[PDB]
Amino acid sequence: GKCRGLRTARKLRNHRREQKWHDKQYKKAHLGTALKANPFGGASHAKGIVLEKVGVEAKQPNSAIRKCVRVQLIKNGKKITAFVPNDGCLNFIEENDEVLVAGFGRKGHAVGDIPGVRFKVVKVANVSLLALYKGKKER
Amino acid sequence: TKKRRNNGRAKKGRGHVQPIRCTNCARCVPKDKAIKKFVIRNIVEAAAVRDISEASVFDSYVLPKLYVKLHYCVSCAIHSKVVRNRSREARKDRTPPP
Amino acid sequence: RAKWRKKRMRRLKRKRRKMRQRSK
Amino acid sequence: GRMHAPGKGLSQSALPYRRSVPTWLKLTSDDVKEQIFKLAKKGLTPSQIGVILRDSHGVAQVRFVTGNKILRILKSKGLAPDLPEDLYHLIKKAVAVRKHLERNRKDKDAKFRLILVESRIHRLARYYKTRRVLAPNWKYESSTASALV
Amino acid sequence: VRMNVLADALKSINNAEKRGKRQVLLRPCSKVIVRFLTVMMKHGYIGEFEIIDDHRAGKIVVNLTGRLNKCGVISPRFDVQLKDLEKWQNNLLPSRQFGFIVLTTSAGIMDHEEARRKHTGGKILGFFF
RNA sequence: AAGACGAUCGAACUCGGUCGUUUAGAGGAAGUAAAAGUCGUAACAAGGUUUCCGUAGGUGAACCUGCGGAAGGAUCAUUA
RNA sequence: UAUCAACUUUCGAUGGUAGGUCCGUCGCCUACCAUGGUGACCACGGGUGACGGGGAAUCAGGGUUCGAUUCCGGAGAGGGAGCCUGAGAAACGGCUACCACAUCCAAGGAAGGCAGCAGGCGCGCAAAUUACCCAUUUCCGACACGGAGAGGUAGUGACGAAAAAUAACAAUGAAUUGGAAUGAGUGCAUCCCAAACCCAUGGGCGAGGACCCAUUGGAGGGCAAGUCUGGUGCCAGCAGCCGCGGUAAUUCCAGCUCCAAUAGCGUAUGCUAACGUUGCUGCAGUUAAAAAGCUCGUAGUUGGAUCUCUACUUUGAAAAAAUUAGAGUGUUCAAGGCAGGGCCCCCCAUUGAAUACCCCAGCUAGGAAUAAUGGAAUAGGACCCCGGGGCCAUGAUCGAGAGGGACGGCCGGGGGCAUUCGUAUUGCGCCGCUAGAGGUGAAAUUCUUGGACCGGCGCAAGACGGACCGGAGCGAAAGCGUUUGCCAAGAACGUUUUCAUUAAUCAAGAACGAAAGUCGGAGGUUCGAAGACGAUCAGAUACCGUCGUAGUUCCGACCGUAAACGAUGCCGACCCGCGAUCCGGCGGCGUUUGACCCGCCGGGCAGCGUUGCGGGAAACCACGAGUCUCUGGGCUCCGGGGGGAGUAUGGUUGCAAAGCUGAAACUUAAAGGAAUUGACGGAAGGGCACCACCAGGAGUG
Ligand SMILES: [Zn+2]
Repeated sequence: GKCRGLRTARKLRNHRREQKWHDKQYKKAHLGTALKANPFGGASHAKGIVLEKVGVEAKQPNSAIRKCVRVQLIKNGKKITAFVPNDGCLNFIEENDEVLVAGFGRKGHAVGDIPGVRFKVVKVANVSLLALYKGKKER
Repeated sequence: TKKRRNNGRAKKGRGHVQPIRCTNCARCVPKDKAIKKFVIRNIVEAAAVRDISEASVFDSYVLPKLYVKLHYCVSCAIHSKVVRNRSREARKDRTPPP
Repeated sequence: RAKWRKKRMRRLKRKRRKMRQRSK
Repeated sequence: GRMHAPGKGLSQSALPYRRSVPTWLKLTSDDVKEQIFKLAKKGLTPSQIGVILRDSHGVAQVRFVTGNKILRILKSKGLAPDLPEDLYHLIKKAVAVRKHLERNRKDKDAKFRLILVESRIHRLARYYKTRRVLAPNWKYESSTASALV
Repeated sequence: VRMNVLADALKSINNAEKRGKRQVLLRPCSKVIVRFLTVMMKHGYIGEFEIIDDHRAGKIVVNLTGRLNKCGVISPRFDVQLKDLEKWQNNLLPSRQFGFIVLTTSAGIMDHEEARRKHTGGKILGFFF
């Protein structure tokens, strides 16, 4: 059990500090890993250049083709697979364009039936993808 | 889930017992966990005691008995219908069947 | 079975040391 | 329970409430001290002296007939041994076990008991050094202990 | 071994109370226990008790009135100031209307209300309600 | 005033050592995902050889076998 | 942060002495000596997307996180180093060098430092005018006068915070009607302000779809809000999660409608509460992730009762403001400000511009409970007398249903050594008879007229210790069963014996530790990994059978692993009942030559009734898994969704096999615990029909 001694503040402080590393949520934010492997490097959004136009298939029991894009970031040159959210917005995307990608819902976790996509496109050609979908800023 | 309070054997305050071997399969089973069955039967079955009595050279000769100590493992004791499964509450009865 | 998965890992990391000790 | 073994047995003495000598005990304080001195000279530990006085002389408690305990009576006169009786018997046992352990080499039970006894020797001697009963340089050596018993 | 004999005293009382007993025997006697049982008795939680005095630690036999819900100790025995006393009342006492926290101050072993009137703090022994 | 023997502070360069962090690699060997493929049926009903555990060997594969142990067994019980 | 356990000390590390040097103290430095100094209470080394603090965010209480940022202190002006002047600098809007970078050039040379205010480039998800004035705030100077990108005022600005329009009021059954009401805006005066700008005060324009139009996300559930309509048809797409789309979609694409907040709102990533899923308050470890195999052992933590009935606690002193809390006060209210109120050239309201908090440590004055600690024991100990005397009640708390030790009679498959015996098993010898014998579901391999199997006689070898043998004993566990002897040890009980707290649990350490395995010898009966062969099968390197190597046994030395299990750490307290059992002790009435019978006490292995006074998700638990929201006896180890994975790497140990220590990228929405119902079983028991069978009749194919 616990040591309730009046001079056990050192034993309690050392035990609690060590057991916090067995927490998955704590060891992820207080280590070099999970941040060096993070392509964004701890940022909210990121800009990149579109390399290809790949379509990943949704996992079971779903059946569809997710319109994704192979993007290479600028600040570190890493290759990520963003997601073009809305309907037909992949046509607004052209290869070798400047797109502002961001996270996808869950932090560093694949959202929905998409196999390994954990990012999504926010802007393209320095204009927002949402305005292109609503008939504004025709680009 | 724990099926038996005695863990299917009779060992209280010990760490290891001498393992004995079964009779019809020769499997190493602990001495306390084995299902023992002391069968005491005459050498001559009831179908031939009369024929031996007529062929006996004595006047009053009691036929001997055959003392056989049988040790059955749990697998063979159930297969040979020596023991059977019982209800969850009927398992606690330790009195042998009359 | 779980005891054979442990037996494979023992035989897997045993040959890993062979191909690692031979390169030194 | 015990210190180096399991068991919660309570087998000890139960001293009475009356801290007074009975009326049928005519031995005065001087007579009891003379009996202790005669028994202490012939090599009887304070534990053994109190047993004889209790079972043959009716002295239920030497602490009641006199004003001091048996060891303090010997310490005042100067008949107390160099090392205490309890520490002497622990070393006596360790030498007997070690002498048995050097002949019988593969008795892991005796080797296990030798660690238990030597652990009690070091903690009992540590208490005596704090009470200044033993010199600070005192140390139990497994080789030179046989000459102390 | 037997440490904090006050805990073994209040645990024996709390158990014997829930069993419906009328008298409980406490094996080790102490002045800290008597000062604790006196505060519980002055507020009408326990009756009279005879301090059985043998030539040893001594035993106590306490009468029970059926009015006690639970009596316990605070094992680390923290140092309670006059400002932090309000925090201990909310956590330990089941209501602001009854229940007491027996403290140990320089003026003697007493409850928390008397420590407020005498304007003094100290260490905390336990509670009863 | 230039200039110069010398002692101290000491930048900097070069070549070693050490520490920390990115990265290429024939070939080798795993994990995971997609598993809508092939072979067998190891496990779950005594899963058709009860399951398992430690150790060791063997075998296309799951696995098989020897030794001791466990019931989380398929027996809380078998009669002088 | 231990995957950093020893570090410092030739070449100053710790100290001593003499001196040098400095404004002055000092290994600050030099010279001679000393061998020290720090560390498990974490030194040293490494990491920091570390300037410290006043503070900030969020909070029921505790806490968690943040603090480059206007206040204080420190540090640096591209990187280091050196110096000049001066009261003050190791200054860079001073200087001299080298390094990097860079400017002009008649190619000889010269010159440079925006982490100052604007501005440019680069970098990025990410951050404003190459503006005005020294009028306010203050500073500097020979000075009332000069200067100040310090500062102030505008510009940019949805970082945010406060106030607050987008209508109000009446008849008639609505882009119907009707007159009223001030703003937005727009100019013109005044005010404002160094000039301007903004606000405010007026008057002139200024609303009827008061066209002077409110967006941003949703409408299956969580979660307030459509069985609407059209389109698409597992496509396109939606969806944080569960899911939706498979031609009649409340979830997609749109129309209409509705809901929520509102000049805002959605999203992404951090952070806090949610989270009692890091649990000091306040979590768990039988079966869901979990107590080391076991014991010993120092640091550490925690320690019985007992005497007048320096930690703690209280007070005071001291403390930068701002911030926070908070008193007063109608900036039109408010965020805020520290000002301003009342009377006919003043006066009154001492006009106000409070007060609280400021951990810990240090300082001060009280209290004396609780927790440590010291005092007289080989006394010259305290007081006197005045080296000898006098004197004190002359000075030792209790022995714990704490512990150690002793002693007494016992008890036990406890351990070591030696000895004895027992039948079996295999082999061998002789004799008898005889042709099969072995084995299997059935057979075969194998062994057989050179005599197998079977009977009798007795010889050798190595294992093993059946039955008795038990929900019995002992041991710290692993483990332990023939007789007898020897050696040492142990629990319990008994005691009016002794010591007098010596204790409990315990990091890094240490002993022991089944089976298998490794090394060197001895041995090798049975069994038997591997292997060979004979079956079985679609195949069968398996299950079955016949032979059989390493092993299995002993000695010495390693490995330190198990479903090492009660899947339940150790010590202590309280807490139900009953009948047995083993050991010691006590008492009682007989029977039998100690045995047996009936109770009591202590300890131990367990059981039943508890329908458990209680606990828990059940199952189940009185060797507690009870006395935890009415949450606190002490302590150690240890768990944090499932996989990757006990894997990679590093350290360490080992002859090796491997042990201990031990991640991450990535992947996943479940995995799992207990119980219920049903289905199923080459599981058991009990029953029923020719759409089943036995015995048969007709056939059919
Ligand atoms: Zn069997």
